[PDB]
Amino acid sequence: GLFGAIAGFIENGWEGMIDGWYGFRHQNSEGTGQAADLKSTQAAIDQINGKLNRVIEKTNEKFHQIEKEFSEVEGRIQDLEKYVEDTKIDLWSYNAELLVALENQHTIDLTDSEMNKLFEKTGRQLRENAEDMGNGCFKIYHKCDNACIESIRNGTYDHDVYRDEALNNRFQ
Amino acid sequence: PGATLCLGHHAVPNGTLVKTITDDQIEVTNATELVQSSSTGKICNNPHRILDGIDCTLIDALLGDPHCDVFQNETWDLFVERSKAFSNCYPYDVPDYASLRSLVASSGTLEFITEGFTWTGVTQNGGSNACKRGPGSGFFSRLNWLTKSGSTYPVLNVTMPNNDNFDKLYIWGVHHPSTNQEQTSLYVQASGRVTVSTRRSQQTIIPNIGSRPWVRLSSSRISIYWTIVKPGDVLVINSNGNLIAPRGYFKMRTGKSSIMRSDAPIDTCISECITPNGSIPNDKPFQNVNKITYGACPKYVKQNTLKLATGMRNVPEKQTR
Ligand SMILES: CC(=O)N[C@@H]1[C@@H](O)[C@H](O[C@@H]2O[C@H](CO[C@]3(C(=O)O)C[C@H](O)[C@@H](NC(C)=O)[C@H]([C@H](O)[C@H](O)CO)O3)[C@H](O)[C@H](O)[C@H]2O)[C@@H](CO)O[C@H]1O
Ligand SMILES: *[C@@H]1O[C@H](CO)[C@@H](O[C@@H]2O[C@H](CO)[C@@H](O[C@@H]3O[C@H](CO)[C@@H](O)[C@H](O)[C@@H]3O)[C@H](O)[C@H]2NC(C)=O)[C@H](O)[C@H]1NC(C)=O
Ligand SMILES: *[C@@H]1O[C@H](CO)[C@@H](O[C@@H]2O[C@H](CO)[C@@H](O)[C@H](O)[C@H]2NC(C)=O)[C@H](O)[C@H]1NC(C)=O
Ligand SMILES: *[C@@H]1O[C@H](CO)[C@@H](O)[C@H](O)[C@H]1NC(C)=O
Ligand SMILES: *[C@@H]1O[C@H](CO)[C@@H](O)[C@H](O)[C@H]1NC(C)=O
Repeated sequence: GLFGAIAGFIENGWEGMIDGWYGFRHQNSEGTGQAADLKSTQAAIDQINGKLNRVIEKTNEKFHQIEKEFSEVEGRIQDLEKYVEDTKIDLWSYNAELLVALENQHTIDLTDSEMNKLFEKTGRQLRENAEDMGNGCFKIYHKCDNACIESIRNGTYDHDVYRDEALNNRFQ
Repeated sequence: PGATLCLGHHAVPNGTLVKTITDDQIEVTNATELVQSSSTGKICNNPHRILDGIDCTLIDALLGDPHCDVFQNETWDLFVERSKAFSNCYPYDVPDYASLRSLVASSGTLEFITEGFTWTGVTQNGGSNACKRGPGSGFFSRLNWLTKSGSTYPVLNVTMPNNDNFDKLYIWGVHHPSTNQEQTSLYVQASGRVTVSTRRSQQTIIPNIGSRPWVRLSSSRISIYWTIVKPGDVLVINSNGNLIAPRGYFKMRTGKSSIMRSDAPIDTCISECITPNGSIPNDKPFQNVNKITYGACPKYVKQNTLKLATGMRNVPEKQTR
């Protein structure tokens, strides 16, 4: 995809994450753990629900039309009736093919985008107290107990608290 | 010793392949089908008024073939013609059959209003053993076969004005005898003629004497014609022989009515969309069941499947086996 996260700098997905679409894995002093991010998960789902409801919007009701099967050979008039229907069907078949192609390219790009948005947001929270390893993982340069990890995940992490501790570990 | 925080996304064991701008097949976590490719095989009886033609074409119900008498004055949103239908009255053709069938199908009704036409100096209510009605000879219920009275068939000249505020549809015909003997025996004159006119249009039909193939006891034929008379206009019928007269007119409507060829049984259910294969759901935007549809239907396309991705790219962890 256009952002290079999913199937890009993030090596693979997590079959283990069953409670969300995007999220966090950590290792700290207390062990390892996993948690889904709800906001990014919901942003993707809402956008996909949006396009689904646009696509499945019932928009044509037709009653008396032209005949489309014929028991007798007739020539000119029947040739035109068939050609009209065959022309229509081909155009609709093309629209359908293009629609899914565009929709699916975009769906992949927007999911890739949402992964990237979460990553950049996290990077910005951590300010100078962490570094991008380049594989979707931040090395945090300080003691980050489960309270501290959950602070990053639920958006309350104050970087000034750990800045001195972290800056020292980074450049020493 | 500090800490690591990894960002990531889900994956699933069983993904689906979809098409994109760049890939004809690529794997996502989920997708949903946009093409309806199946039917129950049954036509739902709601919400459209379905009329099963059973043994009858719409045209035979219109004309009043006796085994189609049960269709008198019927109405429909969708008239369904069955492959088992048969004619069992006097043999006939309709020049522009397809148009008469279309306009009646679209009108959505066979409501017939009898009018007191005065046919001076001819015999009325002619019948044939080709068209039995009970034990004896009979005829199309809506047509009146006129033949000589005594030894004369005079010039028939009649009028029926339309002083209603709706259009009248008149169905009439012309008898084509097989022999000159038959022609003169029924109509006296050696060559008949039927002229049916309004202020704006006219139709003149000359009969044609000659054998056609034997159908239900007769080498003769009747040809069926129609004339619409608008409010303020007037019907005139002029003939010196071979007229198959109307007994009245059919009421015309405009609306959502149509006709479909299908052998699907009618069942008790609710479906907006009807195909000859049966009813289909309309939750999907496209369908591959049949290009013939009636109602609120997905649009017919050639593909039997199109998958809309409903999730991200599915990337399993590189496996060791
Ligand atoms: C009208 C008349 O005088 N008819 C005599 C015929 O009945 C008779 O013989 C047979 O006619 C057979 C077909 O018959 C009918 C019919 O059922 O179709 C008898 C109807 O009453 C008559 N209807 C009217 C309104 O006249 C009808 C009509 O003439 C024709 O259908 C016109 O196409 O004919 C069958 O063909 C037999 O092969 C035939 O022997 C004939 C011959 O004796 O005499 C007629 O006087
Ligand atoms: C065959 O039947 C038709 C239908 O009735 C006859 O048409 C009628 O013919 C008369 C003239 O012979 C028309 O009369 C005229 O009417 C106006 C009024 O608008 C009047 O001011 C004139 O002085 C004139 O008398 C009449 O309108 C007409 N009717 C229709 C409905 O067209 C026809 O004459 C008959 N022919 C035969 C040979 O029987
Ligand atoms: C719906 O019915 C039509 C026929 O009424 C089916 O199409 C026919 O079947 C095969 C192709 O699958 C061909 O040999 C015929 O010539 C087809 N006829 C026409 C007119 O196209 C169609 O497959 C049916 N579909 C379903 C889902 O039942
Ligand atoms: C995936 O989509 C299907 C329809 O194709 C739907 O029935 C199902 O609920 C969805 N599955 C998941 C795991 O979201
Ligand atoms: C058909 O309907 C008309 C009124 O619309 C009525 O005059 C006629 O008797 C009806 N015939 C039958 C057989 O129901």
